Parts: sequence; structure tokens; C-alpha cells
Amino acid sequence: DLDKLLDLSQDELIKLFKARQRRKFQRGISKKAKSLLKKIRKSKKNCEPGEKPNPVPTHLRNMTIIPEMVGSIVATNVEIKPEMIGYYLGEFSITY
Amino acid sequence: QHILRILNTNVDGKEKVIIALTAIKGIGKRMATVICKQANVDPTKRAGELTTEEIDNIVHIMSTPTQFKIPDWFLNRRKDLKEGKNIHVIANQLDSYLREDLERMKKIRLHRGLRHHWGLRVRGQHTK
Amino acid sequence: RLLEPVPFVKTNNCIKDVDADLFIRSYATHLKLHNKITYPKWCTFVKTGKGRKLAPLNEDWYFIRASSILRRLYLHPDIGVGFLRRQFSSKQRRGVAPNHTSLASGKILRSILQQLENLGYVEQNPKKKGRRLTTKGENAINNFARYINKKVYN
Amino acid sequence: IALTSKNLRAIEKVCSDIMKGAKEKNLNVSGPVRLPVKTLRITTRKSPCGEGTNTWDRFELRIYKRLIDLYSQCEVVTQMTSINIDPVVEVEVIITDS
Amino acid sequence: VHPKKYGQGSRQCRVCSNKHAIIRKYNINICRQCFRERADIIGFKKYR
Amino acid sequence: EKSKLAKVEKVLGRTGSRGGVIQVRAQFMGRFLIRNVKGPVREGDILALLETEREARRL
Amino acid sequence: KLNHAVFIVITPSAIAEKYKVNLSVARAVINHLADSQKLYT
Amino acid sequence: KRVQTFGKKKTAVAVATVTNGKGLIKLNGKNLDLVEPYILKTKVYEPLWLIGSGKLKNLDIRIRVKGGGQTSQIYAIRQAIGKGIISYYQKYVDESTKKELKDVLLRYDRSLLVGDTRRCEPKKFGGKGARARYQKSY
Amino acid sequence: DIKLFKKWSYEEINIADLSLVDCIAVSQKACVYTPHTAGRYQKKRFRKALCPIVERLVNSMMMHGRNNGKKLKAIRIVAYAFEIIHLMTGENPLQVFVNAVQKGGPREDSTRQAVDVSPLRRVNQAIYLICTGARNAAFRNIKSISECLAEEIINCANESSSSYAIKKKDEIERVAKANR
RNA sequence: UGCAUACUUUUCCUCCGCCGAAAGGCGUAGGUAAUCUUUAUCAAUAUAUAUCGUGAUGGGGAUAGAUUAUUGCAAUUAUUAAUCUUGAACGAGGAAUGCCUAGUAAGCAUGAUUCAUCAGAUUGUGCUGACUACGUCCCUGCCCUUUGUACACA
RNA sequence: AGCGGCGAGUACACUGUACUUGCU
Repeated sequence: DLDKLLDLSQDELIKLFKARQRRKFQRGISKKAKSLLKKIRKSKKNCEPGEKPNPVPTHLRNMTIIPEMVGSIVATNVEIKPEMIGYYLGEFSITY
Repeated sequence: QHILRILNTNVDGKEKVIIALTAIKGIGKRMATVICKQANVDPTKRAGELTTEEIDNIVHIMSTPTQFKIPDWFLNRRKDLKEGKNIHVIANQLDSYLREDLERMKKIRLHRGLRHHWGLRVRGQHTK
Repeated sequence: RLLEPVPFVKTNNCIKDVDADLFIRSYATHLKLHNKITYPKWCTFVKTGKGRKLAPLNEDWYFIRASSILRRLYLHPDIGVGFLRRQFSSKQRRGVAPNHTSLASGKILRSILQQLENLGYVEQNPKKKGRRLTTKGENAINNFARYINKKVYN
Repeated sequence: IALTSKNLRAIEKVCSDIMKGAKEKNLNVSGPVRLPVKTLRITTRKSPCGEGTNTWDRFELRIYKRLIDLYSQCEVVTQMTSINIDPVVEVEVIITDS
Repeated sequence: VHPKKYGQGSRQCRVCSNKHAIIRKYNINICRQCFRERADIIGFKKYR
Repeated sequence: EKSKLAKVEKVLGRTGSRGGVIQVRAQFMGRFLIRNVKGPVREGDILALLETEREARRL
Repeated sequence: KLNHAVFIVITPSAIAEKYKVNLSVARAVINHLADSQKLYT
Repeated sequence: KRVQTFGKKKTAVAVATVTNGKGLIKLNGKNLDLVEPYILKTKVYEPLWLIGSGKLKNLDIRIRVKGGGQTSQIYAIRQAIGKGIISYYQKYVDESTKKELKDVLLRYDRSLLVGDTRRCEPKKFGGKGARARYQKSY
Repeated sequence: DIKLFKKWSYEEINIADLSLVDCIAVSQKACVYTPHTAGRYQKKRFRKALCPIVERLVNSMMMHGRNNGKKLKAIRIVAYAFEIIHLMTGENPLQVFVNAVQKGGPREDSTRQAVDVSPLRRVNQAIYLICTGARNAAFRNIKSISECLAEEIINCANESSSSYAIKKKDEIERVAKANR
């Protein structure tokens, strides 16, 4: 199911994705998102699989999500799922 | 002759055949237009002499037109990202897939999800 | 009804002395009879232009357009695709937004131009970059126009 | 030899100079080319604050350009033009042969 | 800093040094506020 | 019903609540007749009369 | 609410009023009899 | 031999030239019948019946049109051909018939020889309309 | 010599009301092959009447909501209506229109007290009732506009009760007679 | 791929020939400009002929879903956008209220402004050229004279 | 930018025309 998405490369990833994320990924990912990626990978590899990993500090609203980014939440508690991937996050002050 | 009742209302006898198969569904006049083209019905005729053979031809056409030249872009609901592919899905049952798409976006419960849930438009009616 | 008393001497030496409206339909009928060009199959599933938002609803629109582009080719001998798109451009209703003019789809015109080049009625050259008619096609259309003129004359 | 300016009297006196000089030097010269005037405009709003009736004004700069051609020495022509020219006018040069 | 070669951040009014109401007609690149009074000496003479 | 001829020998004045009436002397045969007319009337116009000895009011 | 059909001066309006038909079917009947608007024959 | 006249009615502009020939009157590359509006074909025919097809049988009048709306170029060509026939009568064919020709032209209409000065005025301030400004609410 | 649409030089014209003929001013000066005479029309007061009655008619069927400016379609619609009037009634439709204008316009109105109606104003106001009647007849009633004007023109020429112009003229004259 | 270093100009409109329905993309003509876009012509109202033939209809497009591409490092509060599906009110509008006298009303478009991208905004331009006065003070708003004031921040 | 004139025509008229090339 999601194992294929986990193993496939960036070309098949963008092909499965819509044109918006294709354009975004082709234009670039930026060192901020790269550092966030490596930090979240370290946090997930260090965290116990039996508990949900913590959110990310220095919050920002403009990175996409990858099924390899799973387990992430936002410091707004919707756990990321494969059917939420092509949206970014948002989740800011919209309080009623 | 006139007044033919099928899965959807087709009381269209005197009105044209093309407008009849647009009114049954595909009211955007393109699914119905291409279905008429594939089934080879002359628009010059009316809907009062539609035959059951042509109706069966119409159902043969709309049953997965993917094998037909109807392209993926012209196919309604092109991707609907998942493990598979979908198609234009006619009328009453067609409503079921937008129902379950609404369910998927509800369980997604993102900003646009709650905007649709609480009773707001996607872009905002702007009551400012 | 379509004929009127003309108080001046005509010329009838080419297509420019005959009406377009009947020329397009007559030469589309001639094209259908002679099977000079294909339909083709691929073009009949798409609207002519973005602003049209509906099918041509005539089934002979390709042939009706081909003769019109031939007429335009003679009217001024430099034809590109931008000029054809602008000429066959149409108004577009953007829903709640005001009506705005938009061009027609250029792929059908590109295909028509390629088919006309295959037929050899039109040729491409660096000088006079726009499409222009060959001498053979010019004299053939002259004789055809005179035939149509005489047919509608007597 | 073409000229460009913003004030028409300047180009008028400059042209009046070159025809008389050409007739003095008895050399073949084209007639005075009276180019269409090209006008530059912009519209802005008065009332720097946002209060009051909205009032706008337009501006207009028509630029005078004229052409001429002469068969004469590039040095004598530039010397005479520099003698009888003003900094407001800007002049370029091109020669003919027949 | 994070400078960009586009938008209001790329360039500003030369005399008033503000980011608001800057015209780009004919590369005037000046704000209308001071352009109103500098128009006459620039040459922008009003006729209508 | 019926209408009768009338010779506009001269114009008199533009009166009325909104200045929408014109005093004009008419003529069928009673030579001297006073009428009120709506609409543009020039010198030498023929008008239609409904009553014989019904006179207007001169201001 | 239209009620006319095709089952049973040549101007389309007059024919439509005479035979209680729509303008399209009236024009079709006009073609059938003879064999948008134009000058009368 | 060759006479040339001009035409300006409304925004459109036209050029006429009357030369000896056999009655070849051509508008650009087309004929006057191919304009499409028979309503304006009547307008171009109006001068012709006022002069004479027999007298036109030996004159060729070329016409060019560049710009303006349909009514503009029909009126422009009407007045241009009027001026062309008047001038070419004054020059070449005869002068005795020219006085009667111009008398007929003026006693029929003055718009044939000279057009109107009416043209679009500059759009004013205030609102979308030229002589009207935006709706205001108290 | 000069014929309307190459057909009618109208060599015969009724005496009418001895004033509306001069008001309409149909003559060799006003003779025209086709409608849409774009001459000056707001120069003087008598200039309004100097316009041909046919041009007055073709210049006023245009107004109904969204169809402003559309004048050539009005010309074609009145041409088709004129042909329809000829085919339905053998007499000359130009004389039909002349009878319509001479027996359609109200003659005495009331403002404050009743007043007369000028010959010129009577002609334009008659045209105006023809306009409103035709607009109502075309206002979502199946039948085409040319047939609408044909019916209304023939009705007001024959003073028929099916003529909105005649009905409103009668209403206005009744009010005027009641007032004065 | 990233940093440093040298080479032309890529940094505007674009014509064209091609890929893609299109959006959009590739490589080049031309132009610092009456010279190339484009101007012997860039829009629309029309126009001539077909279908519909006044039935909330096929009118009408509020509404949401699926996407392909560009703009922008970044579009999620789906900028913009081609396509498909979706199908609200609306039978011409109470009391009131705005605008207007000839190329003007009105309709139809379209140029430019800010603009990396986004006009439903504003400011020019043109086409289609109208019905009606050619005056009046009835309202309203001003102006003048006389008049009465115990008002003068009137 | 235009009016032309002629240098060669593409098809028809007949005892120039629509479209192409260059100069004055």
C-alpha cells in the first residue's frame, strides 16, 4: 500500500503527485526544508515506535510532506496521513 | 413514441435527442455530446424515436469509455489520487463518489474541510 | 435573392471578385466530394476554441474552415498561426466576470496548415515568412473561382 | 541628419538654418521631412491625502523629430550645426550618395 | 537580509524613499506625491 | 371623434406648471380663437381643435 | 408550456399559428410544401 | 488621364482615383457589391443614379479603405466618389454637364459632397460615461 | 424616379390632416432607398419634423432594455414587417403607415385642464405608442417582431381595437375630454 | 548537485515553425521603435446562414469536487489558469434614490495604471448613433431685493 | 507613408484587372 510510495524515487513521487508539488519539487526544496527533514528523521529514529513523535520547533507553514515524513505533528494535532500529503500543513490561528 | 422512462427521467419526447441525453445526465453537454458521437446518432433527429438498441449502445459507451478515444483529460475526475484510476460516472450512483470524496475530506479535516463543514465557501462569501 | 443587380463592370479574374460566404460552402462541398483531406478523427472530440465552450454542431466544420483559411491566404499572402487564431478568436463568458475576447485553439489550425502543405496548395519560404499560395494552386483557384462565378452567373 | 527636441521653435530655427546653408553651398538636399508628432502622457491624482473628491490631471509632452539628407562633408556639416545649435536640440547625422 | 529583484522591495521612490504609490510609466521610478510638484520642472506640462 | 383645422398665426407665450403649455391663436373659420397646445409649434402650423367656442385663459 | 407537435401565406409565424405548431416544425413543413428569416418568395 | 481625390467621413478615410477606362470601379481588391450590407449598397448606388451609368461607362474609379466602422467607410467612400466624379468632370469629360451634375447633387443632399464634423469627444472625468459621473449615495 | 427599396416612388399620397403631411415631409429631398439616414437631427426645431416618417419609425423600435444601439437589425425588422404588410394586405404599406400616423396620434391631452397637441409632437408620440405597443407584443409572446409591427401598424391604420396605439390615444382623449 | 572563478547576454513586446485541445513549452526574424509585435489592421456590439422556437428551458451561472501549466524560493487562505463534473436565485424588481440633451444616453468592447502573478477598480480610445424637449420655477439647491428678528459658535 | 510610371509575369478579357520583383 504505502510501501511502494516509501521505496519509489522522486520522479515517480512527483508523477504520482499533482502538478503543484511537481513544480515545487522541480524548482527546489531549500536547505531549511532539508535540515527539517534530517532533524525529523533523527527524531523519528530515536523516538520509541509505540508513541507519537513530538512536533517541530521554529514553526513555519510552507513545507510539503512525504510519506517518509510520517509520524509528524505540529506545535493543531492532526497526524499526517498519506491522503493529506499534497497540501502542506497550514494549521494556524483560525480560532472561532 | 414519446415519453420514455429510464433510470433517470427522460420524458423528453418532443425536445431534441441531444438535449435529451444531456438532460438525463452530463448536463455540461460534453459527456452527452461525445456519447452521442460514439453511439452515432444524428442530431437532426429528435428524442421521440430513440430505440432500446441505441440505449444499449449508450450504456456500452458509458461503461468505461477508457478503451474509447475519450482521453484522460476529458475523463471527469481524472486522478483522484489513490492506487487506481476513476472515470466519469453518470448520475445517481455518480453522486455516491462525491459523497465519499466529501467523507474523505471530512476525515482529512483540514482548513477547507472545516470551512465546508461549518457552512462556508472555499474562497469565502466575503461578508466583510 | 442572393444575387443583386450590379451597376458597374466586374472582373471575375480570381477569387477576390467572388463572395466569400458561398465560396467557403461550395469549396467545402468540393473538398468532401474529392476527399482531398482527412476529417481527421482526432479533432472532432474538442471544441474549436476555449471561449466557444461548445461543439461546432455541424460535422463539416473542418472542411468549412479549410476553405476560409485558403481565402485568407489569398486575401493577404502572409499567413502565420497567430493571425489565424486572432481572426477566428471569439468572445468568452467567464461566468460572473465580464465577457472577454480569447483566441481559438491553434492546434486545429496547425493541422489544417500541415494538411494544406501536404496537398501542395501552400508553400513555406524564409522570405515572405507567412504562408503563401504556390503558382499551381493560384491558377487552379483562379479557374475554380471562375467556374463558380459562371455557375452562379448563368 | 535628424533632429529631436521638445520645443518647436528650436527645431524651426534649426531647420531654417540648414535649408539656407544648403542653398548657400548649392548641394543636393532632400525636402524638409515633417514627421508625425509623438506625444507622451501620464495621468495622476491630486490630493495627496485620501480625503475629498477624487481629482486627476494629465500631462502632455509632444516630441518634435524631423529628417533631412545632404551630400556634403561630414566635418563641415557638424561644424556648422555645432555653430548654430543649442543644447536643448539633439541631432544625429546620416549621409547620402545620390 | 533577503533582497529580491522583483516587486516593491526591488525598488522604491527616489526622493521620498517610500514603498507606496510608485509609478513605473516610462521608468519615472518616482512617487506621485513629489512627482506632482516636480512634474513642471521635469517637463510634464498639463494641457488637459 | 372629430378634429378641426387651426392656423397658428403667432405664438403668444410658454406657460403652465412646468412651462409645458403654449398659448396660440387658432383658426377654423372662428378667426379669433385661443388655444393651449403641447409640443413644439413653429410659425405656420396647422392644429386640431376639439370644441368650437371653448376658450382658454390668457395670462 | 409547449403543447404543439408535428403530427397532423407560407411565412413561418402564419403557418405556426394556422397549424398550432412550433416554429421549427413549421419550417420543416414549409420545406416539405415548397419542395434565419429571409425575403418572402 | 488620372485625377485623385480624398475622403474623410466619420473616423474612416478613403482615397479615390478617376481614370479613363470601361467602368471598372473597384473597392480595394473586391467589388462594391461584395460589401455584404445591401443597405449600404443602396447608399453607394445613390450617387450613381444621380450622375449616370452611361457617363460612368468610360471611367474607372479605384477606391481604397483603411480604418473606421462600417457606416464610417460607407459614408467616406460615398463622399470620396462624389468628389472624384466632380473633379474629373471639371477636368476631363465636360464642363457643361458638370454644373447640372453638381446642381442635382446639392438639390438631392449636401452630405454627398462634404461629410459631417461629428466625432467622439474626449472622455470626461467623473465616471464611466462621458457626460455622466458615478452614482452617489447620501 | 427614386424608389423606396427600388420599389416605391410613392407617386400618390393622401391629403391626410393637412398638417401631418408637412410634418412627415416625405419628398424627393427625403426620398431614400433604405433607412438609416445619419444626417444631423438636433439642429433646429423644424429639423425634428424634417426627418422622414419612415426614418422616425426605424429609429425608435430599438429601445427595449438591452438592445440599445442595434439599428441595422431594427432596419431589417421593419423591412420584413413592411413585406409582411404587403403580403397580408395588397395595398401599399407606405400608405398604410401614413394612415397609421394620421389616425394614431393623440390630439388633445391634459397636464394640470386640457391642451392641444402640436402636429410634430403628435407624430412623434404616435410613433412612440407604436413603439411601446410593438415592444409589448414582442415581450415574450412567441410571435416575431416583424409580425408584431405588421399587426400593430395595420390595426392602427384601420383603427382596430387590437391596436395599443389607438387604445392609448382613445384613453388619453377620454381623460382630456373628462378634464376639459 | 553546491561554493569560487572567466566568457555572450537571458533579464520587453514578440512574429514564426514546431510539442501540448488548451493552459503552457522549445529555437530563432524584428524592433530602444510611423521600421518588429502591428496597424493594407489587434476587440466587440453586428453581420449572412443553420439549431433551438420563450417550456426556470438548452436560458442563467451562485455552488463544490477532480486536474493539468505557468507566475512567484515560497499560491495552504485550492493566486491565476485550459478541461470535465456540479445547476442557487432570477418572469425585470416596495418605499425611496441616482444620471442625462447629440457622436452625448445606453450597449458593446478595448488601451493604460499599480503588476513577478492577479481588474469585477480607476483613467483614456473606438464601434453601434436613440425617444423627447429647445422650456419652467413645482420640488430641491443656490443667488438678488425687500422685510422681521430677543440669532452672531449665527 | 503615399500617388504614380515601367522591368518580368501568375489567369481572364481584348482592337486592364486580383496577386508577385526593382528603381525613379
